[PDB]
Amino acid sequence: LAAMKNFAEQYAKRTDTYFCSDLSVTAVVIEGLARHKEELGSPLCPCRHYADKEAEVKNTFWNCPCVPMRERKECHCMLFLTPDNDFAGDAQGIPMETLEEKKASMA
Amino acid sequence: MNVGDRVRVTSSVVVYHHPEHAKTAFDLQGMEGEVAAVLTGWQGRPISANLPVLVKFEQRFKAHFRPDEVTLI
Ligand code: SF4
Repeated sequence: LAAMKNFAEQYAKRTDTYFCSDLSVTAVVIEGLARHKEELGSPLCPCRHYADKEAEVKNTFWNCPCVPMRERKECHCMLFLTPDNDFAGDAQGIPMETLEEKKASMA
Repeated sequence: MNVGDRVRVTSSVVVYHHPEHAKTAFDLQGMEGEVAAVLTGWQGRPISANLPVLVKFEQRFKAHFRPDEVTLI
């Protein structure tokens, strides 16, 4: 979870992209990425439905950062947002506490 | 569509991983390449790539497209 947190923050700065104005959204995706990397070994995008999560991982198209994000700076999850995006805040960092709160409230 | 088919990027597609325009927005529109793959599955297991057409261009550069963004040459 901590490694996924650091990854997002660094990638966001590396690509000149920003986190959602509402960090809870960001938190949910990071927690989901962390979760997928544990169960699958890779950061498979958690904001999608797959028929074969294991195959997806082997193909790598959707392993974060996915092909659309690496090539077109397109993140349908709203994890990495371009400056012009309406939902883009000015933050490229997210408190660890925020994530902890998500682990606390899942359901 | 077939692997090996030559295609021209007809739609406007802005990318940031081109070897001569790293981290910089570059439109591939007008460029011509060869289809290297059409992502549908891995070892028979269906995948969901939403940019399934993999096109290889010169300069050791490749990029993914939707079937509708390129035209058979
Ligand atoms: S859409 Fe792509 S870049 Fe965004 S969280 Fe999913 S895998 Fe990562």
